[PDB]
Amino acid sequence: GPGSMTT
Amino acid sequence: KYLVEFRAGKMSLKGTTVTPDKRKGLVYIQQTDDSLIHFCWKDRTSGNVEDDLIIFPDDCEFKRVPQCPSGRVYVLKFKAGSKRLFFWMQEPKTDQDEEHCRKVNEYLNNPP
Repeated sequence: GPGSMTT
Repeated sequence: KYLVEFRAGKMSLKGTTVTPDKRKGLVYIQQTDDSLIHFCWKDRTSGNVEDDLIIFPDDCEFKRVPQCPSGRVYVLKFKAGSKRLFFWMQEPKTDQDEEHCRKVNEYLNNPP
């Protein structure tokens, strides 16, 4: 995905 | 009665793994009619209040977790049980991150 804290 | 508010997500624990929750969130401190101070987290889409913790002076510290490069992560640490709740700043600018942190500590531990 785009990262744990990225939308 | 809303003393501090800022956009921030929360995190979840599954087993022993901490995973950031991607929900748009709001951290806020509210003093209720009984004069108690509540540290809260609500979902900004639904309005769902999921965290609501009554906190007295010296119970808690709120601090940056500086070693994380993938977000602006803060920890609400409780003396009692060494319990920790993680949050991650969601404002698109970082200008007010440390200020929000300061105000959390001020209103929990040394209010005006």
